[PDB]
Formats: sequence, structure tokens, C-alpha cells
Amino acid sequence: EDNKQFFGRHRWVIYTTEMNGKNTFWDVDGSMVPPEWHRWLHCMTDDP
Amino acid sequence: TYKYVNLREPSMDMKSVTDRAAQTLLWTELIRGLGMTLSYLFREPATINYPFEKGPLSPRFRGEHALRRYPSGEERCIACKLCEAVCPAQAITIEAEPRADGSRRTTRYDIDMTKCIYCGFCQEACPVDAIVEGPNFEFSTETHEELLYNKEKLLNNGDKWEAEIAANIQADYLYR
Amino acid sequence: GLLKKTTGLVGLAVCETPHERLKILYTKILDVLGHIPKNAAYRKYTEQITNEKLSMVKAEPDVKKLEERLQGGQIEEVILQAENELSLARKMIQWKPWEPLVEEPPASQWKWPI
Amino acid sequence: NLTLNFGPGVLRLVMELSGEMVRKCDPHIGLLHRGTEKLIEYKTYLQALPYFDRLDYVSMMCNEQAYSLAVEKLLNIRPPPRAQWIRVLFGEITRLLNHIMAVTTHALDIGAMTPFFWMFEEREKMFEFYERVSGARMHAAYVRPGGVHQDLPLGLMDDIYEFSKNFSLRIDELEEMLTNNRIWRNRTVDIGIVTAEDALNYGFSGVMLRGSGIQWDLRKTQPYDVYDQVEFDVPIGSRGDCYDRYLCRVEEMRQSIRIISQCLNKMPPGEIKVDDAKVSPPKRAEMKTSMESLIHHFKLYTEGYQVPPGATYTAIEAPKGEFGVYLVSDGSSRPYRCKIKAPGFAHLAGLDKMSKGHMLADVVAIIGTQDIVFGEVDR
Amino acid sequence: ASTSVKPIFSRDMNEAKRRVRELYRAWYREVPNTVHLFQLDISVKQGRDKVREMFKKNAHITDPRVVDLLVIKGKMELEETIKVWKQRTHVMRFFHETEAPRPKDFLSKFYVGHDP
Amino acid sequence: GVRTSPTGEKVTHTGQVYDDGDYRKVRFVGRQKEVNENFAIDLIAEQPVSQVGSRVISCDGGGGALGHPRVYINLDKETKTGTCGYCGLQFRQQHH
Amino acid sequence: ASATRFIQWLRNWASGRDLQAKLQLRYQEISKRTQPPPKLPVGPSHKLSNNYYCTRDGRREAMPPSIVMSSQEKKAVSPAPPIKRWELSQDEPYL
Amino acid sequence: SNLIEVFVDGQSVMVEPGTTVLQACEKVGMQIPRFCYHERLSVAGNCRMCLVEIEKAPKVVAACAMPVMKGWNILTNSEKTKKAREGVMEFLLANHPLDCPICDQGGECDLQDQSMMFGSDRSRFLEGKRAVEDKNIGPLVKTIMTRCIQCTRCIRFASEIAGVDDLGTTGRGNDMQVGTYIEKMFMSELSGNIIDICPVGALTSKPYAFTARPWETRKTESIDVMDAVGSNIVVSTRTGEVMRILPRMHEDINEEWISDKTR
Amino acid sequence: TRPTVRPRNDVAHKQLSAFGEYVAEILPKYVQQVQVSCFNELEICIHPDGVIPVLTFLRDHSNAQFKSLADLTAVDIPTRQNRFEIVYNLLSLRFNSRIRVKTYTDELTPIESSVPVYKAANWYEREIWDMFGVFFANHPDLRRILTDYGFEGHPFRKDFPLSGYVELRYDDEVKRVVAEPVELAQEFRKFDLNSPWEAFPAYRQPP
Amino acid sequence: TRDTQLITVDEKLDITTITGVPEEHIKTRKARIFVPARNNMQSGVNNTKKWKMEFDTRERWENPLMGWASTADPLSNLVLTFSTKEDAVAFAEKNGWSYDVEERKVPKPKSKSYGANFSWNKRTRVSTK
Ligand SMILES: CCCCCCCCCCCCCCCCCC(=O)OC[C@H](COP(=O)([O-])OCC[N+](C)(C)C)OC(=O)CCCCCCCCCCCCCCCCC
Ligand code: SF4
Ligand code: SF4
Ligand code: SF4
Ligand code: SF4
Ligand code: FES
Ligand SMILES: [K+]
Ligand SMILES: [Zn+2]
Repeated sequence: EDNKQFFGRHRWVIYTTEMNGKNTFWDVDGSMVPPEWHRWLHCMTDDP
Repeated sequence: TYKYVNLREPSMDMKSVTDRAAQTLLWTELIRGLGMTLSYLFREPATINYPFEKGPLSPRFRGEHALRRYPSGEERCIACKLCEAVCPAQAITIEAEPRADGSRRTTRYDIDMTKCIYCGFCQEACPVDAIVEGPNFEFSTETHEELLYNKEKLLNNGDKWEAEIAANIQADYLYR
Repeated sequence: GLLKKTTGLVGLAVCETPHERLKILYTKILDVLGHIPKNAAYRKYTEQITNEKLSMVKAEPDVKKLEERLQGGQIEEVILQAENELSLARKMIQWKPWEPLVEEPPASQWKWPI
Repeated sequence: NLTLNFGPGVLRLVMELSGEMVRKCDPHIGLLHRGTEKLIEYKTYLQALPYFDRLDYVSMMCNEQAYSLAVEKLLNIRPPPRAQWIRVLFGEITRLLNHIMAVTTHALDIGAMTPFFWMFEEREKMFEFYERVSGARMHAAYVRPGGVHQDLPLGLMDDIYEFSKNFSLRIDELEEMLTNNRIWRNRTVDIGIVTAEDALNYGFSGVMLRGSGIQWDLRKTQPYDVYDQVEFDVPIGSRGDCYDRYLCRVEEMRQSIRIISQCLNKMPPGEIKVDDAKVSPPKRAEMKTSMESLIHHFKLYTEGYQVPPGATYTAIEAPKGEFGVYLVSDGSSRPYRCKIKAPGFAHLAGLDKMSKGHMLADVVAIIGTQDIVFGEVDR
Repeated sequence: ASTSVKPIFSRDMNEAKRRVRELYRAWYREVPNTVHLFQLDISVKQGRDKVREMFKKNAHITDPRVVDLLVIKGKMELEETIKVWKQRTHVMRFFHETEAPRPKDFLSKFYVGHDP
Repeated sequence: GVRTSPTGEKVTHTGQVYDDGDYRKVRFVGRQKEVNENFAIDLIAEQPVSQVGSRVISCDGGGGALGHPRVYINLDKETKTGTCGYCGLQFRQQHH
Repeated sequence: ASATRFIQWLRNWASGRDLQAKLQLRYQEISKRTQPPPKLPVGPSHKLSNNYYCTRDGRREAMPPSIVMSSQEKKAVSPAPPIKRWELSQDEPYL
Repeated sequence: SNLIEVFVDGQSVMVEPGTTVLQACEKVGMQIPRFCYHERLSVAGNCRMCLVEIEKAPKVVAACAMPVMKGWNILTNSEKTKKAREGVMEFLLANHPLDCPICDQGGECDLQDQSMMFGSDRSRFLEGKRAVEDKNIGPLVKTIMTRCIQCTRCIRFASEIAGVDDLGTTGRGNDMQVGTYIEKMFMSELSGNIIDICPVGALTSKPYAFTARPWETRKTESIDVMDAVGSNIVVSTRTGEVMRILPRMHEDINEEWISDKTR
Repeated sequence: TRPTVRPRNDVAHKQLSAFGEYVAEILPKYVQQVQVSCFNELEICIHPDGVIPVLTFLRDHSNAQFKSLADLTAVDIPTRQNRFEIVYNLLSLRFNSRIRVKTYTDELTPIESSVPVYKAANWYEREIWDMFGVFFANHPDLRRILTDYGFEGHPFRKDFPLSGYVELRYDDEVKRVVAEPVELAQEFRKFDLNSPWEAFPAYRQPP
Repeated sequence: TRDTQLITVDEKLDITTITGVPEEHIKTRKARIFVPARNNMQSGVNNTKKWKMEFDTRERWENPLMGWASTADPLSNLVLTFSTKEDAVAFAEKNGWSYDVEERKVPKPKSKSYGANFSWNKRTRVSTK
């Protein structure tokens, strides 16, 4: 997080390079965010 | 009360006529339009870095469907078919029968996600918070058949998004 | 007083002699209504309102003050409505909509709900 | 002459051109005819509500409001004061959404692309107000016969204030690009002139009437909800051309901000749907504890409420013009007939007249100035 | 009284039949243009056979008002074809080139299903 | 619980499984059959019976307004346990 | 908001306006995404007495249309009084 | 000749002596609310939902049981009549369980539909509800007796039509219970008909349990062929399947009853 | 006043009743029934021959000035001999009022086109012909407006099936979009929602 | 009184050719004109007021993919409402359909006497209340 950035860019996720056996170094996808962080990353809450 | 948008008489003194002549010949008001786009070039763009950044949503967002459970693991749905009656698109198909233990449970629960208009009437109608629209909006498929959900898919979504579906319901049920 | 520069409405030109045009049109309307039978309700009502507007044209020479009496918008809109009234009177003589009802409807034509 | 087939909402123009001039314009519609009016006859009054979000899909909550006003009239019930203020609040936010689309896509069609991107960063912020109240960015289904679905979430009115505090500056940036631009003026001034009497006889409404000097606006002549408790001015054109209608829409955006500034200060407390469980569903916390509330929740969502037999024509001042529904009730839970009067249906029918003696490139300007969306024309 | 009905265009079958023949001539003259303009693979003989079949379907009508509507609809159908409002798909919908022949006899209908 | 028929295909909580000679099994070739491994009939049987000291008890599924409509369960019969019609929780009277 | 002072002047001059006071990008001045729970009010019909439904039943007060004339001297009238002429706005009569 | 003239909302109607207020209202097309009255059972007059005002009469009368006297004006829509119904509907729903979603009668319940039309729209009952024990009367009729509204339709049917005096009322006051007292199966060839006459979900069809909702079934009117009586039935289908069989009225053949084999 | 009941405007109900009699006296030859609803809407029911006279009177008369055709549509009621019902909604800007004019027709009887009175009726009548099959005489250009080219039938009639009789499809053999008889992988489920208990006694019909 | 020329047509009204219905669904269909039977689960009689016209049920099969209920009958859901029996037959005849008409079944009036429950010498006496 970086709260000096304008709303919408103040939270971001750097995806993992491997998930469930799939090489995600280049092939990142928005559906790789687990539900617990999916609520925080979309600003549905302020509590990580 | 009304106002006129384009009811004006331009002044006809030589000072004003020469101003309009200067504008016609020196392109003054066109260059003024170049200064408005030059300013934007030196502003911060509003673009976000998707998929690493995501657009803000609220707890009320209506996304992918899911069937929920009680904390014990029992299904919340008791096959009342209210969601099937209210569904404006007729996207819900339900069949039920007494379960081996005698409970009122569904044997078929399909949502045709290609008839559905993602309206939320099914979760309003449900009296036990069984059928909800979750926060996921990133479930596009490569085939039309993957979007005809049955009870197994919907129960898998619920067990997959309960951690986040429960939190959203906790943040909005007082408005309902 | 001073002639208006524009009527505000597009395509509705300014009339420089509103009083003269109105007395001509109201008098023409009353002449045409003379061909309608006396018992006709269109004649009795149309004359009643035509005379009131004519009686107000021959009572106030101020155009801005005549509009406040007629309550029909700008004086150019009153003239246009006078022309429309005249065009209707000529058309009503052909139609003769004071005769009895041409035909009553079927038994349940206007019953709702069915 | 030369007969051409322009087109691929999606429209088909069968034009007859004598060189550069247009001799007759023959719009062919129905490319987006979906049988909405026939489908509504198989739905309950609640089930038919999402259909109106999808007629004029740039002014979603104004379509919902017109239908709700019609059903509320046949029901003979009255929404509570807070719901009415919410409807006016989001009716004027919806007017901004539509006028941005109308002005900026109009400019985009005639080659001015930049303002579209500026003002769609404000639409993206107004779509967040839609999403925070209803959960859907566009097709909220938030306005319903009886009031609104849910109450405003806490803090939404502060964010509406922050947005409206800066929107005037965004309109000025738009005007700095178009209003005094000589290229923009040459494409709109003296284009598509409509006289006041032709405008009325051809069934026009909205800025089509007001661009030609006709002083008419249903928010002031036939007020609905609480529009009679808000102060605003109705812009009036003088030339009756595309440029005057462009100014009317831009000034109407400023008057919406003026109204929105009052709905935020005059918002009352209370409930947000009629306290009558035979029309509006009970609260969920009482549907789970009271027998009467459970029966009414069960019936309102399965059968729906019955509307007394009758027929009404209800109209509102939608962003695109007079939007109205002729709604017929037979006493059952489902409408017998629902004719939708779309303002763009009469405007488009007048394209042939408005395009007389104009170049082929002026037809694009004329269609843009009528603000046509073919969801409501075709239905 | 009861049988008094306002007409559309014709006052009796003789007047109605005149319009039918005029429409038939208009269609007959048009088929060659439709085949060439739409690049249809049918022949002019097939097209004119289809026009004849359409006219012969409504040869049992004895109500002038019903005939006037048939002619009014036919004129509209001709207009859509002459002005090329229709496309090659709309013209080829009179021939049903993709529907397998439905059985006509009792035994053939008995095997496939229950529809009579 | 989850069990497999004599062809390798899992059986759903509704008892659904394709017969050995059903052509509809071809849809799972190169793919998978989606089955929820959290059979609810089994999980609800793991909940201990609640021992309450009154003839009539109420259940709302837990959570107040986040549960299910409040029902009242009679406990007079001493041969069976009063079960909730919505959530399946069982209740018993304290030895009388 | 991260623009250097030189760039702020350049953008402000080119647009002829003070943009830094009205930015189109939202910052901390927005509402917190987690808010305290509400307690919404209840309508006028939440009463335990003097609240019979027959005294507030809107649907049951609607009546069938009144027939003013069915097929099965007097001053003329109009549908309503003529609309009163609008006044110019004193906020801004001319744009 | 011997008819007498009465008034329903002021409209004159000629009725025979002994005609009830409820039957006089039928002739003018008005159906008085009801839970305990059935035109093929004896009159009981216990649910009190049929209370109607008679002009000049201080006290509301039970339409189902009160014979209509000459010159009476029946006010089926006055405030006193409307308040009488809301009061009875309020009592009738006080102890009733919130079982509509899990109740097989939902969507075709005479307690739901007369709460929507003649009752109030909200509750003011702040106490705890009453729950009752479930009887087991056979493999056809499922009994969830917390839903019973003590209307005694099943008692009068089992006694007067099926000729089986096995159902009755045990207890007294708010604890009055309908049942067999002892553990007894109600197995008569007409037993399944208590499912229909019961206006609530207390008596439902065990074979049909949980399988459908009434609004989604398509109704096909047919003839029973299980015997030679030729009873008229309604075949309820849904999505190409036969869901249940209901009786269809025919005064000259079967009235509104069918045998258990037909059902 | 009850917070949940729509308030009644008795002043406007009296004005609209008075003007209804006004129209019923000036045009006796056509007006068949005049009525005013509880929400203050005025309906003038006319014989179909009186379309041009009545509409012209309402447009041109000085006490009418109904210069805007808000809408023009039809209703299909199969139980009537004249199943179709043509409804004209007119708006007066002078008197800030609205009036509704209703007539009737059947499948074979034409109705005189009102394009001469209101030029807005051009497309509104092409839609009535396209969706209901009513024919309008002397219409400058009458033809389908909403339905597909060559589409057979009139969809908005009450006896026309909701899903129609044909559906489109692309066929690779003939390399074009074809039309075939409609088959549905899931049939539109029909719900019988009407309650068997009367809801509105005020609208009860005599037996 | 109508100042418009009329004509005389002596033939029965028949619109089968100007409705767009495929011939399969005119000749082979059997309309059923009836007053719906009261739903026996309820005592209300407000659904037994109007005449209805339904058509003959045809095949519904199972969608191979989902098991849904497919149909090839475009008239499967068509139900028309009519105020009287004659209005219903008039509408079926002019559309060329073949119909069966079932006469209305009104429940005959009955003699209800609450005093018969306490008869001195008759079997109408009830053993319980
Ligand atoms: C004593 C010494 C005497 C010596 C001679 C003195 C000369 C005095 C000055 C001469 C007059 C000045 C002539 C200027 C050119 C005239 C232009 C003109 O015709 O305007 C009228 C035209 C027409 O104007 P109009 O549309 O209003 O119509 C005018 C005529 N009526 C109204 C009758 C139809 O305007 C335009 O040229 C349109 C401009 C479109 C271009 C848009 C892009 C502009 C972006 C700015 C680019 C800047 C370019 C810089 C390039 C630098 C390259 C190194
Ligand atoms: S969101 Fe709406 S359309 Fe989708 S399943 Fe739920 S009720 Fe049906
Ligand atoms: S999801 Fe909810 S509304 Fe739908 S059948 Fe299950 S319990 Fe009823
Ligand atoms: S009997 Fe009727 S009111 Fe009672 S739970 Fe069942 S459906 Fe609901
Ligand atoms: S079980 Fe049913 S029929 Fe018997 S008394 Fe109770 S409610 Fe009446
Ligand atoms: S119906 Fe009369 S008291 Fe029960
Ligand atoms: K029952
Ligand atoms: Zn529970």
C-alpha cells in the first residue's frame, strides 16, 4: 500500500511466481488473489 | 425560471470588431484549445495498473453466484423455490425431495449464467441467505457450457468465497 | 410601445400590427361560425370565447398589456391560434359534428377489466 | 440519385444523395428490437423493473423512476419523503451520466475525441455511486414502486459532495474545447433547424423543444417526487439548431449540480420505502421474526402485489426528453400492457425532415443532437 | 346492419381479383431481377414456381377484405425485395433448403414421434 | 460421504452417477466431474444434540438476523430429538 | 498531487486555471471504506396501537373511473387554467 | 313465492328461508372470508373469520352460521367488518410458525392469501410462540401440527363423509390439539381428502412432500380410470413430469373428493 | 393525511370532468363515452370514424390546443368483437393538461391515418401495423418498422406465442443464416400466479 | 349515419391466411375452451370467473446437457382469457382452430343449517364440535 497515491492505485499485489504448480512468473492473472485478500485489494474494506 | 443560452448581440465598436478580426486571422481561440490539452499532458493519468491494481467496489457488489452453508456445514437452502419464482430471467431451475434424513433439500439447483441478468432479486427473495451473489467478477470461460452452473459448482463457489462472502454480508445486512 | 425584436420561438415571425390582424381574424371566425346551426355547441362556445378575445383587442392598445389579458403567450402565438381556430371552423362545417352519434359501440366495447 | 446503405447502438440509414446533399433519409430500426413490451406481460411488476434499466441504458435510474411513478399511481400509494429525495438525487446524477454521453460521443463522432476521455473519468466516478447503493455499476434496479431498495450507505453523501464540488471545473474544460471553437461551431450552427410548431407537431420533447425556444420542462410544469422543492433554471435556445441544443445540454449539466447541491443539504431522515408490507417487502430482520412479515415476503416475491385495474400514462423529464409508459392493469400481479414512450422514437422519425438540404456529414451531427439510443427506440 | 363492413380497397371479389393479378404480374416480372441482383443459385423457373405456389395457397379466399390485406402484405413484400431491404438470407427463406423433409403419411409420422 | 461407483466416477450428494453404458460420460473425457466433497447430510450429523431444560425451544440458526426465521421446536416426545426444520440442529429435553 | 511546483505552474498557466485546488484524482479526502454500522429508522406504520390497516390501505381506496358521459348559457371551459408565463432567472438570465 | 328479500351492500337479492348470510353474499358474487366453513361439511362457526356487519346491528354475526332475516342489509366492506377480519387474522397468526419456505402449502395457502387480502401487514406479537407435538396417522398424510389453526375440517370430514370417528380434539383452550390421542393410523379409502380440506400445511401429502410449488405446476383436467366411477381429476405436471393428482369438482359424479388409489 | 396513500387532487378532477362534458357536447356525432379516473386522467372514447374530426378539434380549438401527440399505441383484448383498441395520448402546453382518446378496430377494418393532424403519428402507426396488424388508410408509407424483413405474423397480438414460430441459425452447408422452426433447450416455464381470493371489491363485476 | 361507403360480405370471418401461423399449428391443434376448475387446495373462487382457451399438450423431453425440459411446441404456454363462452368460440373459429367446449360447472346451492348438528331424531347430529 501507499496512501499518498490517488484512490485506485494505493493498493496493489505483486503476484507469486508459482501457484498450485503453475509457473506464474509471466502468466499472472487477477483470479489468483485469495478471497481474504480479494476484499482488501478491491477496497471493500480498510482492514487487511 | 429560464435562462437564455445563445441570446447575445456582439458589440460593433471598432475595438470589438478588431478583436474578432484578430481571432479570425490569428487563430487565438484555437490556440487556447491547445493549452487545455497541453495541461492534461502534464497531469497524472487516472489509469490503474490492472491486474496488479483493481477498481474499488463495495460490499453490495453483485458478482458470481454461490450457495452458502451454516457454520455446521449444513446447506442453508431448503428448496423453497422463492429465488426461482422471482428470477426475472428464469435462470434458476430447482428440483427437490426429502433427503435420506428427511430434511427439505434440493437435488437440482442450476443457474444458467447466460440467462442471468445479475440483478440480485434471488438473494433478496431468499429467506435464509442461501443464494448470494459473491464479489468475484473474474470467471469468464472459453465455452458456453462452463457457464451453466449446477449445484456442485455453486456449492464449490460458496466453500471458495465464504471467507469473503461472510464479511460482505456482515457489512451490509443492517441496511437490508 | 416598442416593437419586439424577436418572439423567442423559431419560425414565428414578429407581427408589427397585432391588433389589426386579430380583429380581421376574429371577425372572419365569427362570419364562418354564422354558417353553423345555432343549436350547435361548437358555435355557441366558439363565439363566446371569440368575442371575449375580440372584446379585449378593442379595449387595450398596449401590446405588452394585451398579452397579460389574453393569457395565450406572446401576441404572435395568439394570432397563430386564431388562424388555427378559423381553419377548424371551416373544417367543422364539412364534418358536421353536431349530428347524433353515428353508431353505439358493441355491448362490452369499453368494459375493463374484461 | 445515389442510394447508399450506411450503418454497421446499431442503425441502418437508406439515404438518397444528389452528390454531397441529402435528398431523403430513411432510418431502418429494429436492429435492437427485443420484444420488451411483450416480455413484460409475462412478468410481475417487480420482475419487469430491470427491463427499464435497459431501454435507455445511459439514463438507467430515470427509466426506473418513470415506471415506479406509473405503478405507484395505479397502486394509489406514496413513497416516503426520504425515498423521493434519493430519487431526485440519483435522477440528477443520472442526468449527468446521460449528458456526458450525449455531448462527448456527439463530439467524438464529429472528430473531437479528447473530451470523451476526460468526462468518462467522471462517469467512472458516478458509476461508483450507482455501485455503492445498488451493487451494479449500470443496471441498479434501485428505484422501485414504493421507493428505493436500500438506504444510502454511510459516507456516500460525503463522496457525492466531493465529486460535485469539482464537476463544474470539468464542464469548463469541456467548454474550453468546444463552445468557442470555430470548427465545432461550423459543424453545429444552423444545422438541423427545427421550428417551434414543427417541433410540437412532430412530437419532440426535451432539448428538441427547448432548443427552439419552447418553454417546457415537466420537472417544472408537471412536477413529480420533490422537484417542486428545488430551485433550478431551464435553459432555452434561440436559433433552434444543433449548437443551441448543445448549449442547453451543457447548461443543464450545471443545473443538475445546482439541484444536487440541494438534495445533499435537504435530505431528510426516515425510511426509504413505503411502510406498507403489501407493496414493499419487509425488512429482513422482521421477515425472520414476525409471521405477518414472512407471509408478505413470501407473497411479494412469488406472486407479487396486485395492482388495481386501470390505465395510466405517466411521463417524466428524462435526460433525452419526455419518457413515459402507458401501463394497463387488469387487477392481477402482471401488467396487461406496457407501451413505452421513448423520446428518441419521435426524434428519429424527424431525422428525414431535419436533414433536408444538408450534407451527408451533417446527418451525423443531427443524429448526435437528437441524443438517440436504440435500446429505447427499438424496445 | 350486421354484414355491413367498411372495405379497405375493394368493394367485391371482382375488384379484389384485379389487384391480385396486378401483384402477380409485378412479382413475375421481378423474379429475374431478384435472382441476378441477389446472386441466388436458384433458377428463374424455380423462383416463378415459388411465386405461383404462394398465390395458390390463398386461392380459396372469398372475402374481399381478406384479399386486400393479402395484396397489401404482398406489395410490402415486393417492396422489400425490389429495394434490396431484404438480404440473400431473407429471399431464400421461402425455399426451406435446410429443413429435412417432414413425413406426410401415417406410418412415417407414427415412427418418429407423437405429433399427428 | 464421497464414494465411487464400479467405474471410477464419483457419486454426488444427491446420488447421481452415470451408468456403466451411458454415452453421457464422454463429457468427462479429458476433463473432470465437479463434486462437492463436503456432503451436508454427513456434516449435520456431527453436531452434538443440545440439552435444554424446557418443553419448547427456539432456533434461528445462530447469528440473529443473519440466520433463518425463528421457529419453535416441541420437545415432549422422549423417543426422538426435536430437529430444526431449517438448519438441522437437534435438541433434547433434560431427562424430563 | 505529486507534481513539482514548476509543473503545477505550467499546467495552471496552459489551462488558465488553478487545477491543484480541484483535482480529478481522489486522495485521502474520500470516505473510509470501512464505516460504523447503521441503525436505520422505521416508518410511520411501526406502531402497536391505532394502526389498523383498513385506515392506511391505499390500494383499497382506488375506485373505477367515473363516467361523466355515457351513450348507453353554459360558460366554456378549458382542461385547466392557462399556464402562467415563466419569469427570467435572477441568478443568471443570460449565458 | 316464499323467497325473502335481503340486501348485500344495498343491492337487493331474493333468497330462500334458512339461507345464511354467507350464501346470500355468494349470489351477488361476494365471497366472505373463511377458514372453518366448507359447503360439504356441517357448520362449525369457530374460526370467526366470516364475521360481517349487519346494518343497525351493534354486534357482528358469523356469516357461515347466521341465517339471513328479511330486510337485512349485509355490509361486507364496512370498517367494522374490516376491523373484525384483521382482529381474527391477527389472532390466527399469533402462534403460527414461520414455516412458509419449508411448508408444502406455501403458494396455495388459504392462510397466506387471506392474510394478504383481509389481514394487516405487520405483527405486534412480542411473546414466544406455541409449538405442538407431531402425530403420525399413516404413510399418506404428513402431519406438522404446529401449523394447525384448530378449524376442525378434518374432524368433520373424517366423521361425516368417511364415517371414521378417529380424529378429535384433545385438551382445552390454547392447548387444544387435533389428533387421535392414541397412536392410530387414519387409513380409510378417502383418507387423502383431509389434505385438501385442511386450509394450512398441517396436513400435507407425504408422497408429494418437497417436490414442487403450486405456481410452477401445469394443470391438466382428466378422468380417473382406477375404478368405474369416472372421477374428474386435475393432473399436476411440471417440466414433463406428473407431480400429483388433485380432485376436480363434479356435482354429479364425485363432488370434490377422490379415493386414495386415484390420488 | 396518511403518509402511505397517494393524496387526492379534487380540484383537477373537477376541471377534467367539466372539459370532458365540453368535448362530449361539441362532438356528439362521435363521442361514445367520457370518464375520469381517480388519479385524474381524462379519457374520450370515440367511434373510429371520428378520429380526424376529434383529433383536429383537440389540436386546433382555442380551449383545447392539444398540440403534441405524446404517444399512440394499441391494446389487444381478444374477448371483444373489436379486439384492438387504439389509444392516443395528447399533451397541451397552453393549459398544461393531458387527454387520452380511445377508439377501436378489428383485424379487417382500417382506421383513418392521423398523420394529417399530428405528423408524429407516422412511425407510431407503422408500429401498430407491424406489431398488431391494424391497417391505417392513406398512410404515406406503411410497412414493418420493428420486426425482421419478411417476418410473418404480428408479435404483440395476445395469441402470438412469446418465442415465435421461427429461430435463426447459421448453417455451414448453405453458407448463410437460415430460419428453422423454433425448438427450445429449456421451455419457458409458465407460472399461475393469480390468487383465488378477490383483492379489490371496488372493481367487482356483477354476476 | 356513417358518411362512409360500406359493403356487404356474407362469408364467415376467417383470418387464417393473415395471421402468420404456420399451417401445422392451425389444422393439427385442438383448442380447449373451458372455465378453469377451482384449485382444490384453496377455497377461493376468483380463478373460476373467466373462460380460458388452452391447446393440446405435446412432447416435452430432456435436454441431454443439463436435463432441462425441452419443447418444440410454440403454443405450449399460450392461454387466452375470454369473458363469455361465445367470445371464446368466436375467436377460435376465425383463426381456423378446432375446439372442444366444456360447459361451466357451478357448484349447486346447498341447504346449510347449523341447528341440524343438534337434531333430536336425525343422523345429522354431530358427535363432536
Ligand atoms: C506593413 C507590412 C505589411 C505586410 C503584410 C502584413 C500582413 C498582416 C497579417 C496578414 C493576416 C494574417 C494571415 C494569417 C493566416 C490566415 C488564416 C486564415 O485564413 O484564417 C481564416 C480561417 C477561416 O476562418 P472562419 O472559419 O472563421 O471563416 C472566415 C471567413 N468566413 C467567416 C467568411 C467564412 O481560419 C482558419 O484558418 C482555420 C484554422 C484551422 C487550423 C487549426 C489548427 C490551428 C493550430 C495552430 C497551429 C499554429 C501554426 C504555427 C505553425 C508554425 C510552423 C513554423
Ligand atoms: S441475479 Fe436476478 S437474473 Fe440472476 S439468478 Fe438471481 S434473480 Fe435470476
Ligand atoms: S436458494 Fe434460498 S430462495 Fe432459493 S430455494 Fe434455496 S432457500 Fe429458497
Ligand atoms: S400453513 Fe400457510 S401460513 Fe402457515 S407456514 Fe404453511 S404456507 Fe405459511
Ligand atoms: S389439521 Fe387442518 S383441517 Fe384439521 S383442524 Fe387443523 S387446520 Fe383444520
Ligand atoms: S367461516 Fe364462519 S367462523 Fe369459520
Ligand atoms: K393442506
Ligand atoms: Zn435452525
